[PDB]
Amino acid sequence: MAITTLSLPKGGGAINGMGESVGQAGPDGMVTFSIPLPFSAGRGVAPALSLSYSSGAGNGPFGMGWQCSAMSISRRTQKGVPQYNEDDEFLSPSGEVMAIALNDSGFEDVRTANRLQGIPLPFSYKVTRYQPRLIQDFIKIEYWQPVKQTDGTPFWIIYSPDGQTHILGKNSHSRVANAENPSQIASWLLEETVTPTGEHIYYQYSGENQVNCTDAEIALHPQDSAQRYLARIDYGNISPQASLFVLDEELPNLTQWLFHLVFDYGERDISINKIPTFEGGTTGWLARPDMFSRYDFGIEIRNRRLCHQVLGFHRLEALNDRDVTDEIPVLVNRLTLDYDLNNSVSTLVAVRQVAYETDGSPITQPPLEFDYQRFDTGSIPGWQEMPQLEAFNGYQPYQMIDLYGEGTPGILYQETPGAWWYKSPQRQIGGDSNAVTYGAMKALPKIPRLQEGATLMDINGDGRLDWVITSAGVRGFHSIHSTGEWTHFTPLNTLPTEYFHPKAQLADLVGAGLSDLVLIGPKSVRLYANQQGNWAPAQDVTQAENVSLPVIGIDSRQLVAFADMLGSGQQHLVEITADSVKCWPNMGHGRFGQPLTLEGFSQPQTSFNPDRVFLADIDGSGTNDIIYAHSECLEIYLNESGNRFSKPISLLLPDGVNFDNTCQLQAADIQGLGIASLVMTVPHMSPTHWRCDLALNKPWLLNVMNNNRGAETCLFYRSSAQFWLDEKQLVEAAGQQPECHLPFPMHLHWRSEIFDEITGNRLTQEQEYAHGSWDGQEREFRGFGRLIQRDTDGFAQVDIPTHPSRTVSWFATGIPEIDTTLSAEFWRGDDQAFSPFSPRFTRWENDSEAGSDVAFIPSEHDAFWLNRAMKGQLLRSELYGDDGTPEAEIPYSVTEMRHQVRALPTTDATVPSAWCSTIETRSYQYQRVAADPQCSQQVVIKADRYGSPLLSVAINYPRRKKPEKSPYPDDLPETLFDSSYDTQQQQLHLTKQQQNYFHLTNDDNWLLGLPKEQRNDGYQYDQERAPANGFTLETLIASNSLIGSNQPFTYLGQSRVAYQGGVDEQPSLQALVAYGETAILDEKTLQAFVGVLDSKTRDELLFSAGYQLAPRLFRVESEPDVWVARQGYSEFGDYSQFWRPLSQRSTLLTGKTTLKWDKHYCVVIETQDAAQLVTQARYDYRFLTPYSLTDANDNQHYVVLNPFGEVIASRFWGTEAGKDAGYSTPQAKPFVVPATIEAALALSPGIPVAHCAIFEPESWMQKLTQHDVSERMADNGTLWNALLQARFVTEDGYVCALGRRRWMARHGLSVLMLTLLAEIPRTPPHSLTITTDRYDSDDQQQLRQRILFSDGFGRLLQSAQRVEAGESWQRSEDSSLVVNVSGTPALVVTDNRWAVSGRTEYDGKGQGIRVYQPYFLDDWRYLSDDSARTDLFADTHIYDPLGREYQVITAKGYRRERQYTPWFVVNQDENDTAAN
Amino acid sequence: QLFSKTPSVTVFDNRGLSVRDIAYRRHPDTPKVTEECITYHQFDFRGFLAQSLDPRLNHKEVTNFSYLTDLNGNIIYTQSVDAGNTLVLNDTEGRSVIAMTNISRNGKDDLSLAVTRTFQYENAPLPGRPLSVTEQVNGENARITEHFVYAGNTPQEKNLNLAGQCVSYYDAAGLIQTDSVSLTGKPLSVSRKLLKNLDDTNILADWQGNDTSAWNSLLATEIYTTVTRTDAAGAVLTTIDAVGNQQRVAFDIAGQLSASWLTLKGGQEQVIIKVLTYSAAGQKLREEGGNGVVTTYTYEAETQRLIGIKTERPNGHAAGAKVLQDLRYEYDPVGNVLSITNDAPENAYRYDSLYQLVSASGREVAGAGQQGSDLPSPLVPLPSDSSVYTNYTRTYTYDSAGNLMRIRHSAPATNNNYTLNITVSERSNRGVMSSLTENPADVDALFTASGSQKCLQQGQSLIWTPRG
Repeated sequence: MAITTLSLPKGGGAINGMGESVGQAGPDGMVTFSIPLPFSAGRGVAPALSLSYSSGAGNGPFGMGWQCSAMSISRRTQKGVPQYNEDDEFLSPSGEVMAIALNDSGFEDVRTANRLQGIPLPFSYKVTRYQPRLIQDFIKIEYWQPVKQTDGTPFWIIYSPDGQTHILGKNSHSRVANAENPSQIASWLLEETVTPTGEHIYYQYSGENQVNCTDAEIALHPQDSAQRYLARIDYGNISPQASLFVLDEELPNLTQWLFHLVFDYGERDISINKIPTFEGGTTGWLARPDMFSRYDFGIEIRNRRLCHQVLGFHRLEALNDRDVTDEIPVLVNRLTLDYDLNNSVSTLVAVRQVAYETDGSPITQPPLEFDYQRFDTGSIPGWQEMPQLEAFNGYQPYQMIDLYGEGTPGILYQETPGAWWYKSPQRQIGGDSNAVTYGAMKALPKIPRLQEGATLMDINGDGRLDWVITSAGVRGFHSIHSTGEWTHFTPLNTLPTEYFHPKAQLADLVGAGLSDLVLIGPKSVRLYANQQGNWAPAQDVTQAENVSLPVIGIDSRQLVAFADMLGSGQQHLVEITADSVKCWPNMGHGRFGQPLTLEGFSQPQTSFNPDRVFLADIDGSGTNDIIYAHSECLEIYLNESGNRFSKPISLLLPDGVNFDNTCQLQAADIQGLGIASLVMTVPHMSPTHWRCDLALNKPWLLNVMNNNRGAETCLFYRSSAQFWLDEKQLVEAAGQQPECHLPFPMHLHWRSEIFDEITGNRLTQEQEYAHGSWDGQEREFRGFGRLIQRDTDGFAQVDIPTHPSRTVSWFATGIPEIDTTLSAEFWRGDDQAFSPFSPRFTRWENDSEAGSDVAFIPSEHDAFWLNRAMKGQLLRSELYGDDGTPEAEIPYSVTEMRHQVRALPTTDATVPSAWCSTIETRSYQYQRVAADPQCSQQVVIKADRYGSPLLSVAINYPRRKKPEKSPYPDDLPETLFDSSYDTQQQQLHLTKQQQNYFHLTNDDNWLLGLPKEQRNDGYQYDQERAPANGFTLETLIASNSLIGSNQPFTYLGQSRVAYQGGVDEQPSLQALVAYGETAILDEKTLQAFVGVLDSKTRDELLFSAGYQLAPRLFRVESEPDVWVARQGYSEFGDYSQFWRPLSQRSTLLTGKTTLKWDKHYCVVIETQDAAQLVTQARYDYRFLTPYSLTDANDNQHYVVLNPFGEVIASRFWGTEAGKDAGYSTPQAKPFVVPATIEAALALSPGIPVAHCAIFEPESWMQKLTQHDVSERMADNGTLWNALLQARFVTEDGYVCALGRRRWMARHGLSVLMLTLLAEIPRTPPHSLTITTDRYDSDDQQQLRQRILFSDGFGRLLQSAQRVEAGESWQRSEDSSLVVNVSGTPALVVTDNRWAVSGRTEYDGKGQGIRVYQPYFLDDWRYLSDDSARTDLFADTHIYDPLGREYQVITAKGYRRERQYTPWFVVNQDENDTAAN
Repeated sequence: QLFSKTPSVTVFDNRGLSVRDIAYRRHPDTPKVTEECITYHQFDFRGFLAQSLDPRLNHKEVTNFSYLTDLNGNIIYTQSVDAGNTLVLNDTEGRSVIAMTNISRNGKDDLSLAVTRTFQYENAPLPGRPLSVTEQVNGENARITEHFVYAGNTPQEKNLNLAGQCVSYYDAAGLIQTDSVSLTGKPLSVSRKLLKNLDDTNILADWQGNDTSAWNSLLATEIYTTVTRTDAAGAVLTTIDAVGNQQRVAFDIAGQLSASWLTLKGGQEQVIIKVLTYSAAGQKLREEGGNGVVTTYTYEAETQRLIGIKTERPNGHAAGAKVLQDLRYEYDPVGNVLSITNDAPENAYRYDSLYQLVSASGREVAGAGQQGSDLPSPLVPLPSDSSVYTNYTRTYTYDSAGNLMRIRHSAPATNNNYTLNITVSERSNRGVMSSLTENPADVDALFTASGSQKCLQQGQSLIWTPRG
């Protein structure tokens, strides 16, 4: 490293986009995609927010499934309504459970304090260091409560290992709190952070308000005051402060922060043809069609707003430090956030980067565009008969549950003692792996099953069923496994509530999965009592007497239910008449909110028998929908966002059928599809059953990703129950026993295609998984036992035979009964490979020597928690590729890991906290030959209470015995197979590396594990030294370890750093280096000198080379000193100078260098070296970037940039020995770059500039407008306007990329939408440039007329340069070759000749197969892929599954060939290969 | 097509280090026999080269090479029976402190010929560049081979763009005064001073004495200079060459040469090119020399391999219309030349699988006799008739290590025949014409410690001098 020089520009590049690709597989299997926000770093202190979609998410201002949350710390409530007292529980921002820590004296972290960072506080706080149950990394938490509640509010502080330090929720805007008693706070938002540089970021929120809020919004949702949204962030503080700005009695002015992020929720004019105002205007933030509300805390949230635009602002004349009045920051760039809207949901259609020209024009990037699989009412299929069930319903003949945990119910007809006969869901034979059927019944041993309050209820909430015993005086259950293991009887610490009656028996409001009875009606509320399948006392409560009273059981054209119209998940009380609906907000224990009416339902009061209604949610949101029977038709009412109801869909029944009091309608997932179908019996005829597959796909899944550059995707998704049906099919084909315990049909990613819009090639990738896993005690997901991926491209081309990818992997579920079995799944063609790793359970000890862990035997509890901690650790993976060869059954390689779990003490008398560690790693490189892998392993030995990697060892194993005969082909010269060996292959090697650290870890400093010292050494051994199963931890620690303290070695290195700081060159809080240090020469190395030198000449050469002797690191007693280098000598400002680097000197032997910074200490304005070579620069603070430079000779360079900060023109000029040379000064001769390629081709030479460039990122899309088409169709431009709302065309008039499909297809509308395109061919995103070879004072000025083309991603596709006129091939306007009558490329003279360069065709992984030769062209525009494939010469690179060329073909069939083995690689040329 | 099954293979240790490599060899004279040639790379405890060797000395079980290093980094010391030894050292910054050469193969190698180079530097504040280095002759007349002057930042220097420049480099044979520069970075000028009399072999160009008050005794009156101007792209715009010559040039849009003119000494400047034109591959395509003779070029468009080049004289030319050549070339798939022909007729070749060119045949002139240390007479006048040249075979022989054995020829209709030996060392690459000695043990005495050869011919001693 050396000086950050003032930099001469490179002058060019290639077109960008953003974050274009989704990651690989994971044991969640969930679809997600994400990109960081495109906004400036400032001085390197700027926020890390990102857009993200996940199929796992709920709803928010980002739109459904979208997510860009700031960091916040919060209560924990998924068990149910919190207490708002001592007994409350809380969660880390990462999402982890939190508990009171212990001090190392063996007592809790209680103290009181009267200062913060030692800044004295106005009043004292009780303060507590806080401990998560599981560490990801050792961030420190302290919570802060007033010593008495009158003394303000509690708040939170966070300390990073890198010392970045953060405060949450000191103020109400940064706090989410009970609107009607703010003494209760739910969450503390990130409010400020501080760096050791005294730099900060500050976060400004807003609450809700009645801006654009209706009467109904007030009447139903008055108590909005709890809600918050992010209004602004600001950063680049002008004054440094090592303490928090919150410690100011008032926060400094907006002007004190020089960079601002402004969030706008549709307030400013959303039109692009105007620069946004910094202020918002009179709109305010908008409304939305689809406001939701949440009650997840026993209190309301109401959610009215969505973004539309976000704006980045730099305080320009402050940053320039040139003016102080009226500091209007300029908008550097505007993010557009563009949404699809519906009365129940909204989500992004698109997003764009935008910036604004000095004339006020927008300039725009090509959008990124989305689509989602979505609900519909138009397409619904006709009903279908159900032979499988066709009569077996209508009172007794139906019985059903998923006893087996299929994720799908089985029809368990049961009639008498024993009649338990499970007609079971089976795959149909043939067809797609979607077809399913109920197979025949089976009998299994079972309870006497009667007189008992019979029911297959899971009483415990396991997800797995018991059967209820409640006969006179007789009370308990059995439990039944998926195996059908009816466990022995269970008395229950039995204390169920007395069953007066079932009348109004409650279930849900105790908390999800915790259900318990309450018998209740007006003016009173009994309490539920169930915990985990036992019970509390059934206490009494009431809500306030004003609250309207819900009460079940009157038939008078009316109904009541526990069913969530609202779709929060709480199955709220709802009451229904012939004419109206009312629903009561969940309020937890003994309590309800005043009910809300839901508008829209009604039916003729003359005839509304209540039971003709059916209850299901249909839209998939959570909002319970409504169905009502006419004898000929269904009326289907869909819930608008949980607020009111759509116009009812009217559905014709099966032909000739009539619905009647015998008929039983239902909805179910007999499809296993994860979205239900209507299912019905009509017990009139012998056949009775019917279904409608209303839902074709689960809605609300982001199913297409695109950018208008040319990236587009098809995305595919599948039910876990379907995967398990495939598994069960194979399990019974093996006759194995089903214990894939996962009682829920989660639905997950399956397949995706990425299609290159340009070349028409594509990439196929698919995944599968097995042993879906569940926590039967905590009631939570535990992953899959196994994951699998496969992949190929698809090719426009037979020249590429694919040889498809496979890989398989295994991960910790944390369930021994499963986890054990996974070992049996492993490939074992080799068997000399070592026996596996295993998880090391260990306890940390402050051992009164230095601290250590100690491995130990957990109890059954501890083991449960520790395995739950190992949850998700990667255990193993196994790599393959498939072809015609009998070794696709052999891996290329295999990988395996050992983990160790550290337990930690707690105030929690029930469980410890934990941390997990990846203590060993090993791999075998097979190259698909099982016999003779290369093998290597890497291991850790020493770590502290903070787990630093103090000592490591790594191993490379000796070769196996020479093979008994060639596993390799016969083509080899046979001697090779006897020759390819060395004793070195039998030499075992081990490697030692060891290190230690500083810990400024006290008060408000939390600087964990700062680098202090490091050393390297190495070992070598004979094969016969190899331990029996290779090494493990237990091998490497041993007294007889090959790297134990007895064992001599070659020393190989050491390194150190001297800090500048308060003592002993120990780190400052800023831990600035004083110098770096490394070892260079050693006693053994000196023996090279011994042939020439002597002591004096040696020493003087060393000292003149600048080295010195120093203590050798980790020297135990007697080791010699060693020669070291010391480096990096540099100096820095104080905190007031933001510790900015003022000077640097790589070594004291060299001349120094000197730095000069702006007043904000942001920019190095100017510099000089110690030979006194000056360099100068002047800066565009839009971009923190020099628009000017001056060299030490006082030659200027100058450059100008677009609103995004793209370099677009440049020039240089200066001094020339009694003359001034280069171009003119810019202000002496101004210029502006032309708008288009043709506008540039119109230019003369003699321009006063070194360069300019032009770009089209949008070139891929056609741009279409009223001008022409109004003649052709003259529909008064109504299309011309409405195609935006149709999103066929953008606001800037480009054909929108998904739009092109969207509006042509949706109703097959006008063929014009295609007809008017190709007169502009879709043109690869491209640039043109000129640079000028001579000064504009010479009328000879050569112009480098050059163009370049890139894909929808950033891959360079091709380039060209204009050349002198002459013979050339000829392009067609449709991009075809022009050709002669014989189809020969039209080789003819042209004036407009180009040389074409760099073209190739590429794998999706970018590998160029066909690398083409150079050719002439007559045109700048692109030449077609089809014609290129037809005529143009290329060599063809041929890639293995790792992506290595095992062959290349010439353009004329001769080849270079290479073949890979673990120990050697074979190579063959075009002549030897001509044997083929 | 001999080449079937002649691959090459490389082999590794468990650290993945390139322990061994193999090449299969097969002479077309020996089509039934395939040789396997191999050599080894031993690696150290550091994971770096311990030993690698000549194949034949190795399989004769002799060890003849060495390589030794710092703690990691690079070689300190390194010997071969061929190279002699070599030692260096450099700074933490990689600046050199010392180098030595021409050290023999005995307890220790001979340092008396070490010809030591050592270095003298810029110091604070200056960045630290060498201001001089010297030939520190071991025990002998140590002498300062060179000296650097680095400029300051005077406005003069800035205008000359010489700020910080190596505005002087005194050196063997004298000095370059780096005496002006353009803002493009290309020179505005340089002056060269050769020695006070460059004739005088014993004015050493070693810069004894403190400054040119002395060194004028060692720099010429016959001092010369170049002056230059350039493109912003840096290509030459014009130049002057102080003895009386000068330069101008012009280019095509990609920067390719269109035309040029040069001032002859003290006189006119005149056009060189009449035509010059290029392929899509940028390589030349169509040209016409300043005499007016016309050329064109021909390529395999699949590969850009040059298949031929053709030249003729135009109608009524001063030397009359004539095809001057039509070069055509024959290649194997790898591209090795199998044959050539021309008209204004043919020749042909043979190779080992290892692509030793084992045989060549075609036309050669009669009567020149066996080639020695000589150039025989031209045929005069230019032969009007062809029979003065005649068929030949020429053939060659080689080791499995990197050495030749003999060369073997007939031009039978001339009766010119030979087979002639390079005697080569029993334990090195050192080797000579048989005339000097036929004995492979004795031959290795005919060389310096660096392995530079003693003689051209029976008594033609080679005056090797410091800095090799």
